Amino acid sequence: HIISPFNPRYRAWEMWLVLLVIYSAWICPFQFAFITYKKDAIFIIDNIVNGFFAIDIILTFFVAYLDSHSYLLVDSPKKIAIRYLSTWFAFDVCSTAPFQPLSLLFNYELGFRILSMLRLWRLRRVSSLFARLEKDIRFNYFWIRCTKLISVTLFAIHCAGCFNYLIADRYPNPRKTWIGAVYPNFKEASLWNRYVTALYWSITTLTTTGYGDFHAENPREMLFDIFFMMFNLGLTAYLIGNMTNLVVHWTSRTRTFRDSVRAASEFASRNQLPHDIQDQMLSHICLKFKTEGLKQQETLNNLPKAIRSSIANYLFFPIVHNIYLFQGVSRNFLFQLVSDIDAEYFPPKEDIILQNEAPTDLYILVSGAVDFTVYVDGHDQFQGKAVIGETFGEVGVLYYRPQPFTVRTTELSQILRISRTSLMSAMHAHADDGRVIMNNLFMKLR
Amino acid sequence: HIISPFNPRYRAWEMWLVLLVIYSAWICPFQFAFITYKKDAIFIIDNIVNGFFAIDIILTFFVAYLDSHSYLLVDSPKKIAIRYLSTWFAFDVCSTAPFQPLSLLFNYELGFRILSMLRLWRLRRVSSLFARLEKDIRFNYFWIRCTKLISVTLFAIHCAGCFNYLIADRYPNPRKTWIGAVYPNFKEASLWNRYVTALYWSITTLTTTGYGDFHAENPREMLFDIFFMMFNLGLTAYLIGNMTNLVVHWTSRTRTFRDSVRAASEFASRNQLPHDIQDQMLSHICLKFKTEGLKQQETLNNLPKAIRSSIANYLFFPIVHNIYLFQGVSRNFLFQLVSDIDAEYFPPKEDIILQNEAPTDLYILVSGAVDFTVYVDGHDQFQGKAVIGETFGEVGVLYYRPQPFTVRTTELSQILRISRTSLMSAMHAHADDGRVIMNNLFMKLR
Amino acid sequence: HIISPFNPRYRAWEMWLVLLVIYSAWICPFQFAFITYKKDAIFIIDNIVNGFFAIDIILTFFVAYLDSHSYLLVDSPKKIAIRYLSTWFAFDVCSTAPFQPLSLLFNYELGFRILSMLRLWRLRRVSSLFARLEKDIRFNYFWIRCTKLISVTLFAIHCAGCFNYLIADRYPNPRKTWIGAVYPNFKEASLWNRYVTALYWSITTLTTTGYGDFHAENPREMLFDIFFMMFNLGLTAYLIGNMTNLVVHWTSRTRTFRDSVRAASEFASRNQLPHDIQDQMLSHICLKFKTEGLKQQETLNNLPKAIRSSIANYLFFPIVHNIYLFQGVSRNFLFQLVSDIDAEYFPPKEDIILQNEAPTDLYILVSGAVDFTVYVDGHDQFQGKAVIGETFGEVGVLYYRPQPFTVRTTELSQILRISRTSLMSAMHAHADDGRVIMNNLFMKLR
Amino acid sequence: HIISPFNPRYRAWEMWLVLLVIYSAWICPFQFAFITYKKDAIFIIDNIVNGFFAIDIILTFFVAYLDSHSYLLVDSPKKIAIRYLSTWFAFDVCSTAPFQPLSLLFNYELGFRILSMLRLWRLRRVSSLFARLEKDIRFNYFWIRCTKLISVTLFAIHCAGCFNYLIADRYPNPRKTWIGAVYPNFKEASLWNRYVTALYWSITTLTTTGYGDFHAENPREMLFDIFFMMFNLGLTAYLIGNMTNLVVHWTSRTRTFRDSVRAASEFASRNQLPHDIQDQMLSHICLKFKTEGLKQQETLNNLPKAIRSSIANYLFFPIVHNIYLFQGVSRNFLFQLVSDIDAEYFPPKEDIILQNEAPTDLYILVSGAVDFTVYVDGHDQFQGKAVIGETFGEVGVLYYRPQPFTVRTTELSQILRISRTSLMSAMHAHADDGRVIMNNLFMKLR
Ligand SMILES: CCCCCCCCCCCCCC(=O)O[C@@H](COC(=O)CCCCCCCC)COP(=O)(O)O
Ligand SMILES: CCCCCCCCCCCCCC(=O)O[C@@H](COC(=O)CCCCCCCC)COP(=O)(O)O
Ligand SMILES: CCCCCCCCCCCCCC(=O)O[C@@H](COC(=O)CCCCCCCC)COP(=O)(O)O
Ligand SMILES: CCCCCCCCCCCCCC(=O)O[C@@H](COC(=O)CCCCCCCC)COP(=O)(O)O
Ligand SMILES: CC(C)CCC[C@@H](C)[C@H]1CC[C@H]2[C@@H]3CC[C@@H]4C[C@@H](O)CC[C@]4(C)[C@H]3CC[C@]12C
Ligand SMILES: CC(C)CCC[C@@H](C)[C@H]1CC[C@H]2[C@@H]3CC[C@@H]4C[C@@H](O)CC[C@]4(C)[C@H]3CC[C@]12C
Ligand SMILES: CC(C)CCC[C@@H](C)[C@H]1CC[C@H]2[C@@H]3CC[C@@H]4C[C@@H](O)CC[C@]4(C)[C@H]3CC[C@]12C
Ligand SMILES: CC(C)CCC[C@@H](C)[C@H]1CC[C@H]2[C@@H]3CC[C@@H]4C[C@@H](O)CC[C@]4(C)[C@H]3CC[C@]12C
Repeated sequence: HIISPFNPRYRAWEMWLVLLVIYSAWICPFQFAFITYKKDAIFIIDNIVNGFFAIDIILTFFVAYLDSHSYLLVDSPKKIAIRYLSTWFAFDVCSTAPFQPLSLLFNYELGFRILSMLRLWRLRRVSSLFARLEKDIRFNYFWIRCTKLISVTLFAIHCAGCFNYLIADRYPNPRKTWIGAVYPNFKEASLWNRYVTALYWSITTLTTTGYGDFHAENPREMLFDIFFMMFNLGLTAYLIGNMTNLVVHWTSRTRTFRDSVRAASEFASRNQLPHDIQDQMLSHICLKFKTEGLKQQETLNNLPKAIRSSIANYLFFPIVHNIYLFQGVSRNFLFQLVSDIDAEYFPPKEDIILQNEAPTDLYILVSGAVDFTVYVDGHDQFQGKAVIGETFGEVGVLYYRPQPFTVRTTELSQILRISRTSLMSAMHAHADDGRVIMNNLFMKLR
Repeated sequence: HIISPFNPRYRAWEMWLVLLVIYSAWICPFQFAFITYKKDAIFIIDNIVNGFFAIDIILTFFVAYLDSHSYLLVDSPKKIAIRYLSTWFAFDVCSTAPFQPLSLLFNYELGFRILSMLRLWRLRRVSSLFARLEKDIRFNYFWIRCTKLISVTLFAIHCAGCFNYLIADRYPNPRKTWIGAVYPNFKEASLWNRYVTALYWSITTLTTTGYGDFHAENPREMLFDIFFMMFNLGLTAYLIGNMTNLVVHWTSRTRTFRDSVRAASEFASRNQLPHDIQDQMLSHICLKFKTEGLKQQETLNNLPKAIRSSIANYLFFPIVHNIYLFQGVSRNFLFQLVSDIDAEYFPPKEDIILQNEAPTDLYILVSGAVDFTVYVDGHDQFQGKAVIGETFGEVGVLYYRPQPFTVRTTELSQILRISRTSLMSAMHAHADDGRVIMNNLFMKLR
Repeated sequence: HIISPFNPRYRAWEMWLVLLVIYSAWICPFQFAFITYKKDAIFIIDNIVNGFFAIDIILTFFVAYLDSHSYLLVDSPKKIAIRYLSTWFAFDVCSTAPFQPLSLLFNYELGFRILSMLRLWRLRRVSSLFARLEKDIRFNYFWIRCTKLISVTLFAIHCAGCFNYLIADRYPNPRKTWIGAVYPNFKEASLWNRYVTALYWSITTLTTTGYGDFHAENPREMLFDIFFMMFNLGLTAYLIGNMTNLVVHWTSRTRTFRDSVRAASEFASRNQLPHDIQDQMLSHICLKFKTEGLKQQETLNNLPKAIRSSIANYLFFPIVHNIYLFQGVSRNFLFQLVSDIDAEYFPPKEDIILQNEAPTDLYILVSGAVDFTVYVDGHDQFQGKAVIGETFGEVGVLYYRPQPFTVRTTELSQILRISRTSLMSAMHAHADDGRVIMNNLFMKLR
Repeated sequence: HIISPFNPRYRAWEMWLVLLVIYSAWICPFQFAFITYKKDAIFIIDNIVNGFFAIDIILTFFVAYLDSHSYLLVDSPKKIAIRYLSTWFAFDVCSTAPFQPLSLLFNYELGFRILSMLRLWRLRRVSSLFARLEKDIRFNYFWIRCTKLISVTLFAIHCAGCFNYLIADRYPNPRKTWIGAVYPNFKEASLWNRYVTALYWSITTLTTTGYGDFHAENPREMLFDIFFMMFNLGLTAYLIGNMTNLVVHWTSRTRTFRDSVRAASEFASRNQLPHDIQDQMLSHICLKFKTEGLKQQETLNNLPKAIRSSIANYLFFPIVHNIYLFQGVSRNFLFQLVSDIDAEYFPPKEDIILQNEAPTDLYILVSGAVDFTVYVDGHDQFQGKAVIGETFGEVGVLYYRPQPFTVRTTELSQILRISRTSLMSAMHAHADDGRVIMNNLFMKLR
């Protein structure tokens, strides 16, 4: 018996009202200044529009809302009328109520047009849409906000141009007005010439060009220009502020990358490192930026540490499920195993593990070739290998001994890292470490 | 015997002085240029205003202040005169002292008007108010500062317009001035036409429109325009800077939210997660933003860790006071218990606790339904439940064993979390853990 | 059989195309408005340019690209045509296709010039270059982006000026146009005068000056100015946003330094420290800023903790290799030793180690003199020394006893710091600590 | 034999050169356009200025500099000539060399004035001063940078005005120039009228007003305005960027404070806390902001942890030196004791320690009254006290028992905090804890 605020009916009703509001807001100054009122072909359409909003006044009592403290619903139509009658009812029933149609049919005009300028309270619904669409996900945020600013700027042009043409009509002596002193016969021309002339006056003093045509002579008009140029100063400052937000935010990523590269280059050229350490640092920052892992670190560390477990369970479980070491290790162990795996990504020709380094982490390959050569003991050649899926670092499992070989990449790779302390934290989950240790003993003895 | 600076008398005295300062600052250029001086109907009011400030000069010796290093008072009127006589006394006694009323009554004028332009030192009190109202809590900060800028801009318009009308009066050959070459008979017109014309000239070169009327011909006036247009360049840059602060600060929250959603969507569409993990991540960020917990985390972690204990004592003590487990647990234990409770809030249909997960935390419900179904062992159906107040996670109290069921939400909930390490930290507070363990044994055996 | 996208041939082919695109984009409005078409001396060059792009349409099928998910190559020409035929093929084959040369040779003009305005789709390659050069390392980032903005601004001036000269030619009554009412005989003048006049009109309404010459009289031209002044408002806001990024980013370092100095001075002058502690704090921040160690800390702590080991191995191994203590300590121990050394840098006259201070760290000198004097026990003189390479702090190795002397610098120095906990972490690497302890015993006994 | 770069002689020599450079840069356009050259009264002064710079060319070989990698000196005049002859020698010896005085005395002019426009290379010294004064401590940073921008803007006005007056002189037909069509007789007027007119033209198109006087008619002049208005667009954007930095940086502190208060108020009014917890949170943030402890925390935690020990040794040693507990505790213990003391500051009426709270820290008063009342057991009244210097929290030294009383402030205080873990860390420093424990036993037994 109560209409939910997420039906397909009510949302299409709102968007039909939004098109109707845009119609009313475009007509109202153009009706206020140029055209007369006694003819009725637009009077019909205005009365129909007032009928639609009078229907909406009734129908907003049947609609549920979303409360702030308790969520997802408010029903039982008490407190709905308390919400609607306190916040938005008074100005809506002032705006919806016809006054010109009663003045026309009762006895009878300028004081009745000002009562028709209250139709602009209907323009809150456009603000409610541009509040919804920023916060909705499935839209470009830097498109909606510039659309909002273009809407406000175009409406300021329109309303100011029509009000100045009004104050040019109502004044005796057509000469010494802004349009009279240039065109001496202007009331006999069409609507398109007068409307384009008013619009052209208004935009040359909004966008602060100000050629020198169409300046003011009438002192009341000379008074209107003071308030309009104050308003244009304020709005132009606001517009430059929004475009500064769009430019600062659109290019933050590339600027932060170039900061990191400048800092690495100053640190390198200060201490005079030869070539190799420079190329390692700069290529490693280039491949941190091509796979943008900084936002990955932040947004993974903002997750509630169970959804990241389901992420790693999707990504790395069939890779860890088939290794040299793990054979029969009881997948209910693997669910608690997988969730601490921290992926990584590595440049080519970066010496990963050097000879006689004290061990720190397991390096399961997921892709990419690896080339191992003797370091210090062997001047050149020798042997060293590992292929997709084939782990290494299995010396420092429990042997606690340094790595035999050198580890230099050939083509780029993706290397998982279950480190030493993570392994020793996995040690207390016993009765399945026996299978791992049997795989170690039968692995190395063969 | 010494007036405190927080009485209701002295604050109303200051605000009466602020209205008097605004009066003096509006009159002084308008008196300096347009009107004469020999008539006395405003001379009376100016002498009365000088009387009020001469009273304030005496009365500021009886008032205490707030020192910088030691707080809350300085009394004993030594060092009050040392403060007042060193900082603000000289220019105040130069501004308050009448010079035109002595020139009028002594013997007698342009050199005496410049001595009346020193009345603008009285305008420090408006700066002191706009320093107080930013730092006071009970006002909108983005309203006060724009009011300050509108005040400075309007006063610049006013003073520049009146000074240019002065330099147009004092020059012989009324033609070849800015107002003379357009209106040849301008000294015979009223005050309102000349004042609106001067104001209209001034605003078309402050807001950089510059139509082309009212340009300068007199070379001294052509010299005045150089300094005024330098000043307008500086002030327009300052105004755009302040509106850039208001726009960058007004929309930081929505922009940060949309950053987080873009980063989550790039991380999802890079690694090709199917649907479910995308919808979990995006709905969890949407419900971190509807209940803005990031500012909560920051401002709770900036608190001195006793007021947050009183906060949690108000919020969660009658909820934890009535549980399945806790029955008679001696509320002086509960005061030390409650202060480490970390609240949270959760989306619907997010799988909270999965089957055979190694346990991490207690999950006391505070609201919201919970639905538990068999995971892996059971393909569908089965049973699992918990209602408002009914805790779960009571397996991993001391049993150290994985959870039996799956835990999927149905409608959204608020779930407290006293985690495993927090429980084991609460273990050393003994002689009341016996009641908890008896409640465990009689709880599970039934 | 497939051309790689990193050959020297294909890159020079692209840059030749970029010069050809700049040629076409400069000619096309200037051809559209001023000159005729029936003559053929430029028609030849345009057909040759269309030939070059028709060659490029074929040749872009033989070129490999870089995929997003898997890197470094895509070969095997399937999916290359799927990439090229879906993204960029349609508008390229619309732009490359000649239509004016077919209109000239088939039967025959304004509707055929608009088909020649589709040559501006060729201007995507300039956007691809200005996307590459920001992300490439070996270029100044704040030079490329301002070059991009100057390019867009100059092209807007050019195209708007030529389009307004077109709409001034095509209108009957040469008077009441923008160039007709000032120059009554303008079609008989040269190209340079008309082109400079159109360019001069366009820039006085792009850069919002607007003198007052050359305003519009024709109502269709009065309509064109509305769209052009809207566009200029948008572009001027965008340009101010980019220069705000350049100014905020160019002076962040000096502003952060001056923040730190202001905060230290307020903390000093609040609590009334006499002189010495002020000069120590301020000179220490000055020598943190002359050797900018903050970016060093950040970019070293962002490194993957093996490249920083190779850095410290290059920088400090021949310094630690020759000390009082270390003599025969088996350089495979030294590789694991060096990587935890944290360098530092110190002001002169800063008291480094005071008398009877509980010990914290080893202080190996690398440069700079050190002067030690008796503290408290000795009023003045006494003795204390250490020279380049000569360590101190060797009391608190295992003696766990306070330092004997005071340590005040004379000229500035660079002092390594292997602290107490780092030494005790190095203790478990035994069978070579015996040599260190023998060097201690024979060191102190002599 | 080598002049140090920090003598009082050489710095005064540099500042005399800076005044001479400002003289040359102001004269050179004004000499280039207005005045003739054959008279000699300024020719003398120009030759003298060239003599001063020819002396400086020699004298810059005797001066030491500061190297980048090794600091504080470079002597031994090899590599000084390598620095000076590579970087700055060529353009200095081109600028210093006279060419007009040789043209005047050799045989003989426009091509020789362009050789005199190379005197503007001498203007690097003003850039070196405005690089030094930002980085020097004893100057306001937001004053120097705005002075730099005003200098560049005024010089742009000056040079552009004089160059346009040149291009107005050199053209035949004095009518159809910018100054000719308004003043038909302008070459017969003085210097002040022509100079003010050129300056007034230049500033109305720098500050984008553009009245409508003084527009261009000569096509070469119409070409000059294009480059000058491009330059003014660029410079106006740069100026707005710098004022945006000054406004964003000048009001960051108050804006951050108001952020914290808004976040605390939203967190309070969301969860509906009654009054007391709101007033505690808001008054505690107000007294974190009146004594700005956030910058204190940052800049103390950036210190090298020995200077902060000397700070706490100056601030708190004679306060801790005289307590209830500590009597004879051997001040060489006190030097290691003091350095971990963390000061704090507290609002009035904030309940500091509640009844039956598990203890956390010692609370030595340094000022401010304290009032203790019974909590829960006692409804009202009771007793509780502590005065300046009199510690409390001495229950939980080793008794590990909750506090007896409640602790509510009356007037604001400053309370040191040596916490529980800091005390237990001080426990291993024995052979003087016996005196503390004797003071405990004789303290409580009395
Ligand atoms: C041709 C006819 C077209 C008709 C269709 C157009 C009708 C759309 C109408 C939408 C209206 C809602 C837009 C809104 O809500 O107003 C923004 C605020 O506007 C300002 O800047 C006002 C600064 C004033 C300048 C100071 C005055 C100086 C004294 C919110 O911006 P926010 O900060 O994002 O919330
Ligand atoms: C019609 C009559 C109305 C009379 C009533 C109005 C009188 C009110 C008067 C209030 C005055 C106090 C306002 C203040 O203190 O001046 C702000 C600073 O102003 C600037 O921008 C000055 C930039 C100059 C531009 C460079 C010059 C270029 C060479 C502080 O701003 P802050 O940074 O927030 O401290
Ligand atoms: C004399 C002849 C010279 C011819 C040579 C010049 C041709 C070069 C041509 C390069 C073009 C690529 C440059 C680009 O891509 O367009 C930037 C975007 O431009 C804007 O600002 C457009 C704002 C519109 C204002 C709103 C309109 C208001 C309704 C990207 O900027 P981004 O943000 O960095 O990506
Ligand atoms: C009346 C006679 C007075 C004579 C005395 C004055 C002589 C002083 C002369 C000082 C000069 C050094 C100042 C400097 O170095 O130039 C700043 C940079 O200037 C710009 O903005 C240039 C933007 C160009 C706009 C693009 C052009 C668009 C195509 C550095 O600013 P920075 O970023 O802080 O380094
Ligand atoms: C002189 C002339 C330029 C005046 C134009 C000013 C407009 C910018 C004014 C006229 C009516 C105003 C609207 C009417 C009230 C609206 C409801 C409010 O919840 C949001 C702002 C809201 C949408 C206003 C925005 C600003 C408007 C559109
Ligand atoms: C050419 C014309 C536009 C000059 C107007 C400049 C004004 C903006 C000047 C005139 C007098 C100045 C005021 C007088 C001194 C005031 C005391 C000081 O503690 C705060 C600034 C303070 C309030 C000044 C602000 C700027 C004012 C109001
Ligand atoms: C009224 C007149 C000023 C219009 C000029 C507008 C120009 C600024 C428009 C005209 C053609 C447009 C270009 C054509 C399409 C181009 C491909 C796109 O991938 C990047 C933008 C891209 C390069 C456009 C940038 C903006 C241009 C250059
Ligand atoms: C059209 C007219 C407005 C041209 C004026 C442009 C000035 C802004 C140019 C003219 C000469 C230029 C100066 C000459 C070279 C100087 C050395 C360099 O290390 C710093 C910039 C440096 C100081 C330049 C700054 C910009 C100046 C002062």
